[PDB]
Amino acid sequence: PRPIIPADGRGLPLYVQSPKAYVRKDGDCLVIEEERVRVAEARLGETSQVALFGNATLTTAALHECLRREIPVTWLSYGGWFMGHTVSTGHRNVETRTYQYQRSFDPETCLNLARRWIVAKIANCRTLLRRNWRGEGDEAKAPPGLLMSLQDDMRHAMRAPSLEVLLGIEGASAGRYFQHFSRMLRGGDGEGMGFDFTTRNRRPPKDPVNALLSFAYAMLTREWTVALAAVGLDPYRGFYHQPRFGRPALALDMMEPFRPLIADSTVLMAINNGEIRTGDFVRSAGGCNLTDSARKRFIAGFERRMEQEVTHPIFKYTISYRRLLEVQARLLTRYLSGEIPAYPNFVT
Amino acid sequence: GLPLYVQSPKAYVRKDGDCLVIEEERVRVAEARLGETSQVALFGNATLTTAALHECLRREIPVTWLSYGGWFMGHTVSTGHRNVETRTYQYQRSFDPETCLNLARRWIVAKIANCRTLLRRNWRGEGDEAKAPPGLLMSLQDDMRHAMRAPSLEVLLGIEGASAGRYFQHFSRMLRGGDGEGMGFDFTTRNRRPPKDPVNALLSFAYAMLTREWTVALAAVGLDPYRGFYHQPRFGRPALALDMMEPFRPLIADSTVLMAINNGEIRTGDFVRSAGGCNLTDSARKRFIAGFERRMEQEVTHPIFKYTISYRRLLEVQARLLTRYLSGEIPAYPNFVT
Amino acid sequence: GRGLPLYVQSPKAYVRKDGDCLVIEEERVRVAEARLGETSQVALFGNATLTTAALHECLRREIPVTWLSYGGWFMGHTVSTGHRNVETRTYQYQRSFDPETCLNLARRWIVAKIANCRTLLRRNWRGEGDEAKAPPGLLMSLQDDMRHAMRAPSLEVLLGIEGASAGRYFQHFSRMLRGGDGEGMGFDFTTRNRRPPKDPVNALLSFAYAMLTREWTVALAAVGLDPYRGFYHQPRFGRPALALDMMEPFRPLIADSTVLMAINNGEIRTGDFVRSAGGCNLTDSARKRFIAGFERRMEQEVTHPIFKYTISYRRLLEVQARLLTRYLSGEIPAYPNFVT
Amino acid sequence: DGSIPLIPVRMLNEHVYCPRLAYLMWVQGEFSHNEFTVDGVIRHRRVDAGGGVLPSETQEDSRIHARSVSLSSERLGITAKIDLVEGEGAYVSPVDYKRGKRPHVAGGAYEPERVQLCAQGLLLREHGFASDGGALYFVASRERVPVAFDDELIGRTLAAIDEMGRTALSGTMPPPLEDSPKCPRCSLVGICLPDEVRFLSHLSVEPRPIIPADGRGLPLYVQSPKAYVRKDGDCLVIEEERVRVAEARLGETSQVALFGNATLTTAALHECLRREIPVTWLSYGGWFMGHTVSTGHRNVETRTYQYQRSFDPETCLNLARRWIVAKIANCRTLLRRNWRGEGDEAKAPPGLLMSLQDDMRHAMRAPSLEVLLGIEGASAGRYFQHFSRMLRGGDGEGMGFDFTTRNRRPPKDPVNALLSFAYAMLTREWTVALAAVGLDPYRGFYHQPRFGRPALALDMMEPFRPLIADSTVLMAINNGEIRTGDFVRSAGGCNLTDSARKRFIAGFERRMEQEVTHPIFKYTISYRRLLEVQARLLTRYLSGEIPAYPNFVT
Amino acid sequence: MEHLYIVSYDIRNQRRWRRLFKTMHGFGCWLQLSVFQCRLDRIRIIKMEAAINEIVNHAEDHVLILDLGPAENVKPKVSSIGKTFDPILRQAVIV
Amino acid sequence: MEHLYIVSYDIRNQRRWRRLFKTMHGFGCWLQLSVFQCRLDRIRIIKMEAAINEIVNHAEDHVLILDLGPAENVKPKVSSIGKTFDPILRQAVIV
DNA sequence: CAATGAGGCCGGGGCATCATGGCCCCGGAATACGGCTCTTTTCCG
DNA sequence: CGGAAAAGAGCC
DNA sequence: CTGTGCCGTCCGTAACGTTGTCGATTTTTGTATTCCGGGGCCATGATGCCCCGGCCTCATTGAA
DNA sequence: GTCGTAGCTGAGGCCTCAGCTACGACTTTTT
Repeated sequence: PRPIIPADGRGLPLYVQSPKAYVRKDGDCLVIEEERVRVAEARLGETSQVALFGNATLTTAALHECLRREIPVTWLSYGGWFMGHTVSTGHRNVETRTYQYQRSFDPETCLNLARRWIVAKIANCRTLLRRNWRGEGDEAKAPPGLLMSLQDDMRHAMRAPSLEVLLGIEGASAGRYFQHFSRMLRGGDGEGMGFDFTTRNRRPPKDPVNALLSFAYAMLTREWTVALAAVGLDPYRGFYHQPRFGRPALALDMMEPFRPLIADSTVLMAINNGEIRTGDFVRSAGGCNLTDSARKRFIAGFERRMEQEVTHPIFKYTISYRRLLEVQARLLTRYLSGEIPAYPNFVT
Repeated sequence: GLPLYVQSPKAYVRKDGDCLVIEEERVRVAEARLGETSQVALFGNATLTTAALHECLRREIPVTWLSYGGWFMGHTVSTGHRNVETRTYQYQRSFDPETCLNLARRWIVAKIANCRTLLRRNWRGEGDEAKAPPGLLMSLQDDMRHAMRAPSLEVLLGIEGASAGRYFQHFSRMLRGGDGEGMGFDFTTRNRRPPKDPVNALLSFAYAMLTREWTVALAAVGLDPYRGFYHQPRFGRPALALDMMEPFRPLIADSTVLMAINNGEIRTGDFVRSAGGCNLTDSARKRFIAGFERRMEQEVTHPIFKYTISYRRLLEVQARLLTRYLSGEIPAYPNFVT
Repeated sequence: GRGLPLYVQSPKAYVRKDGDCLVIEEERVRVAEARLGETSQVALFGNATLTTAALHECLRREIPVTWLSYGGWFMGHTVSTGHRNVETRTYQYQRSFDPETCLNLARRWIVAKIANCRTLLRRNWRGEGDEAKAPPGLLMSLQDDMRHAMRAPSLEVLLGIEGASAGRYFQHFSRMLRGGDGEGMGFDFTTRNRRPPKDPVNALLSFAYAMLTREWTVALAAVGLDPYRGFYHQPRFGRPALALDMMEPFRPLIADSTVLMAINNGEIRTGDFVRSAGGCNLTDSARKRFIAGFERRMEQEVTHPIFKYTISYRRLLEVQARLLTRYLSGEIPAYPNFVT
Repeated sequence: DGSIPLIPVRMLNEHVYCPRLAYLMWVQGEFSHNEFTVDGVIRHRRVDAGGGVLPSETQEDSRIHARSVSLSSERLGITAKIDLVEGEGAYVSPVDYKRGKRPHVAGGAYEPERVQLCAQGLLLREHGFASDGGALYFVASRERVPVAFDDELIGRTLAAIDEMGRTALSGTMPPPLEDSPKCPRCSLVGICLPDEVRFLSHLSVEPRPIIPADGRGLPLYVQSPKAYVRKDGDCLVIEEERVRVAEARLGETSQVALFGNATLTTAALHECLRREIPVTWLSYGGWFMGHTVSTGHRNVETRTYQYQRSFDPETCLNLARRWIVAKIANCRTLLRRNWRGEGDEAKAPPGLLMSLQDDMRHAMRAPSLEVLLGIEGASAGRYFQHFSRMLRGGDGEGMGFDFTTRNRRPPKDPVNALLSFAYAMLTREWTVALAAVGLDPYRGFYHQPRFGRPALALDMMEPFRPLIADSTVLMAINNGEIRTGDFVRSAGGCNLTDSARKRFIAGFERRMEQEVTHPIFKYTISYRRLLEVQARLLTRYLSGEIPAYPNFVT
Repeated sequence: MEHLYIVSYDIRNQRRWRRLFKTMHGFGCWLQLSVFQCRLDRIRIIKMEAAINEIVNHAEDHVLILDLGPAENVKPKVSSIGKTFDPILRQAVIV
Repeated sequence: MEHLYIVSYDIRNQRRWRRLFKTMHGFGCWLQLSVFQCRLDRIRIIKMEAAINEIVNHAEDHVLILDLGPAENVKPKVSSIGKTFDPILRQAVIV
């Protein structure tokens, strides 16, 4: 292994949740304007990525410059539903991307790794339970009956014989864990935030707590796009997550290891930080929706934890969550070059 | 559907109903018919709405971007599960040596067959008859017989490697009905690294111009324009354009340089033999690119079925048939020899 | 005496040296001359001009030239690197060690002040209508106390009879007002000299007295003597004990009538006063009007310290000072103190 | 009787902080401004300088929020100037502002401040008011820290009331705080000279790092004989021939000198006097001709000490015997370390070093001042014949020194002009800096007072001619500051041009700040801080605090 | 690991002002009259005097470069007598 | 042990300018347009905002206080693009 | 006239400081499969 | 000794 | 004569209403390799200063 | 929400200087 180099990063992404932005290239200034009134601006130097939640306006001159500075704009839906993206005439390496065509056209390493993803998902869905189970009496720690059950989809995932059984391993592991996610939040669902983990998976949300996961993950996928558009990878060739339109099929595959760390822990802070009040929501128009006032809280919020520093298991060198994204990605193309026989996982 | 082109870099593109109706200043000017629609060519500073865009991104309909003269700023792709399939089809068939060579043999005859069309009909060096010598005309017919079974991409090379230099030993005889002063092709190289001739000042600039469209028209569908059957990629080779610009390699790139001088537009003084073969004036370069447009918009018909269109719409129609030949509905890829 | 100081009143004046002469030019036109013969400390007003030649000349003859504002408001002097007055400085230090010098002059000050007070009692006695004359018993009792002061045995005795002498005179200080009691002008014979003045009249006296210490210390320092090394007052603790030693006779002649002048003309009024838990303070309108009374008293000409030449009060201050420096080093004995 | 007046309350807090501190403050004056005291005013003069409501003589029902009120109870023995009072009807609260945060001490109030409110309450109680407690308002945090008048705080107050009177009347000043960390914050150590004195008073201490010079500027030189000086506010614009040649920032101008016919505007003089800034006139050549005072340097105890000790020939004789021997010792130290020959002469001769300091033992065994005098002049003389040789490795062109054109008015040797000036301007530095410590330079134990040269500015200049005045001449010759072309002739003797006169002055200015070490106290010391440390102990030795004098023999 | 900076633009050509302003508003936030506030680390600083050495002639335009500390503890070093000074920090523009 | 400073006077009253200038030219050497250069240690600094808090109303006059290092090694921290910046140091005015 | 120690200098051992040379790495510039076959104007027999 | 290939040439 | 108060008088703040419009790579493409050179870096070398004590000179008290 | 934005012109607001006319500060002792 020895993925010696971590990606440092000069800039950080820009966000537009307001449906009436107006974002200006003023030479170096990526000014934003709002109904002919500026709200903020960005020098183009410190900007890493651009996203447009639903109808967010822009000038091609800025596109011209944004492409001129080769900064990935993601046209998104309002709930962060990933719907548009741009890449600068693709990645110049074929040998890297050809690693995966042959590897994806190969099924074994898919099962060898699709396993290692929800195995890496359950291994740290569970650790978040010990971390984010809001228990107060005879309850301060997660139930070993639940914990060992996660150790069971753990082994059932790790002994997936096909790439569709592995799916069922996750859903019950989702069904079960999210059955228990209802205690993940403020001593268990308090102010109207009852975790109906059955409205989990529903295209539109009924529930307060079931209207938040579906965007962070809808966001989760979004960064993986650029986070995988970095090392030369292409996030459309899902090993087991069959490409859906809008679903970057392989960007969907690799978030299983960190599905819990990044959305199951941020939801359990904003709630547990009183950011999630069922009254902070657009309670309908999807059965349940939310407001920019708190949205602007979470989008910056979702950004900050993303800059928390933790170690990577192989060298213990602490690297922020964005910066640890590319490290685990290099392990791929080298495992995709076969350089590392095993695949280190950073299950937590 | 036909790939709609936003013409003037001033108008307004919008989505009214199920139609990407474009508009000039507060006036409806054209209708797109999204049901049978294709890529929209966004020129210099002509723009569309983030509702037509946010609908095109939904329906796996590409939105491409151009500069004022037409230079390509980057594209805007839909995150669908339709275009990658063809790329998967592209990438699945790419390593398949059969369909590779099955693809491979199909172009080389199209390139070879079309060459004797440019001769003899645009051979006008009569003397007694400009009709290309019958022994010369049958050699390609023999060479096409050679092409019918070239049992390797290296045999294909040796066949075409033979088949190349020879009619660059005959190019002057199509040039000016004779020899233009200076514009007499040295029966020699094709300006590989340096230009070496007044012709070699037009016969790598033009090809560099052709390599453009056979890359943009290929990303115009779900095809990675950079993974080729015939030409083995070498970390930066637009082989897919290269393997497939071959039929129009003579058909546009050489009729343009010819009628760049067949009517006598380009002369010796236009270019300067500076640090190489020659170096055209920008006005000459503007006229040549303008001259490129005349061939580029020259009318043509029947890519696969009777339809008269421009070369552009012809220059795009092939790749869709290609994907349709990439495990699509077409099981045998049409070659479109004139 | 030796000579008199020259007062260059004009701020515009241009002062030069004409050899021995100290010429005054106003607009390049002569004003007057000092001739540096009968000269002493030279007084200059704000943004006035003294040429270096005349400057050096005075410094050559060890004249201690001072600096005054245009209003005459003081700043300071200019002393040479001469042994003119360190001798006075070393006598004064060495002679201050002498009780007789202390006891004699202390007696000389006390007797002068007692005479001046009763001299005022027979001057401004304002019992119009019935009491045009002061009580001779009051006058004679003061004549008695000065004899006791002349024969004061020790310092603790002279101060007590002095303070006793002060109180009884102040028992009648309230008497020489505008004809009767100055209602609204409270004057106590007992709350005097305490740091917060407890009367409006106490305030006028206290402000006038304080502007004497600054008057005398600069008048004292005009000659090379220490205002803080005294014979009769206690030297230490921030008190210039020597100017206070000599100003004692002139609280009557320089300060006490100043309260009377500013009150009997109606200038000082009770609205010009403020009361604060034992603090009777003037207004700055009153304070700066009060000082104007002081200069009006300082410009009046008095003739005979020992010689009759009609000098102002402030130019008499030096006359007493130089005479004292002659009792020091033994030039004129007994200090012929000027008393009225 | 009038032997002891009412004690200001600001003087009682300092008593429990340090006694050597307090006696110096209360009994009289000479104060400056520090970190805490510049802040001491800046917070104050914006709020506490401006007065407020008068304390009602008849108090029934109304808020008492008086400010800047002066109390003086003649029975307790003290006088106050209250910061503020917060009172309802008749129960008043002493209110005093402070400077820092809440101190990390129990109650958030140090002891001197605790005494402050209580006696102030005792004074408020004196005029018929009920205080029973006070407060501390830290305007930095405005954290009102109340205090209640606990009886022993009255007890310390009265105890502090009584000891201060006993100490001040005694007139004997208590010893320094024993290596106290209050010294760094007291802002007295340079005038306290605590472990200066402590180590000097045989309470042999080992120097920590001292509380050392800041807050002063460098003097102003005007050698231009046609300069016209005038005010630009706190700028002092040096224009010569009606054009601004230089500007002098009054805030950092420490001393004023005038050489030859240099002119200054009157209102400028009005300014300089305001900031106790000396104006030392000198003739065009450095004769210290006159000086200025502002109703005098007010200290008397040192003055009386000096006269009383100057009236004592033994102090005149004992002190003078240390002067020239400290002078002669530095002469040999100067001759030897600067010794510069070519071969077999590159060392000072023992024969030369035989007799220079054979004068010391004779000066040590001088029976009186006059025999002490001849020993110096002979030692000075024998110094001078050996002086010429140490400039430029032998006299430069015309830069030849003469021992016997020394000590006389019109210098008819160029370097004898150079030696004439160096002494001429430098004696002022004693005359100026010794003035600030309240001493008298014309009342000389050793020398005699006469016009133009102060009898002790001469006395203390004895040791420092070789280190400062004699060395700068050599270097100015040696490095090339002064050569013959730097000299012009005249009727009197040898003289210097304007350009070199800058050159010797500025380098002379540079000699003044050069760091050396005190032989006794072993610390980096500049020359602008050698002399003033020296002036201070004289008062103390004249006071008798230090049993003897540190001669500073280097 | 950054630095805040300020600029003191006393430029002697309007064209140069714009390309200053253009690039300087492109560089620093308009802070005071002749002043922007600037936030620049190792890198882009070099791109000012790159940009601003053509943006100015060095003869007449005069600016002090106001190069400040690591931008995390800069509030001690500010006294903006009227309108308060405020850095713009490492945040993602959210609207 | 000193500090150099600068001032950025963008004052919004001429009277305040003078008493600034008066006290500010009395404080710092006229450095650039809205700028003096200043040289102040522990002490007199306090006397600026003493002087300049009346010298200004804090509403409209705006100045950045430009409080700099120990004045002995300040040349690294200067780029005066045109006219070079120069402290005035601890010398005795000799003429 | 002669004693046991002060003052100070001479007089070097100690070492950091700089700057150049050794080394290593890196980068570019060029040469060689490596390497097939169809075709086309001076030779060998 | 001219053919005629075969060599080697240009190049691919 | 020292301000400070206008008195202006240009130059140093921005922001803005016009018509420019702009602007576009570049002279392919066989490759892969290795070596050679440059540069940087690193290590070692000597040298200069400051320091410190032995040594000298030499008090001055001690001593006859 | 019509090409959008770069670039130039005016009108006002800061910033300083040269050139004029008024003027004529200074306040107890204490924090």
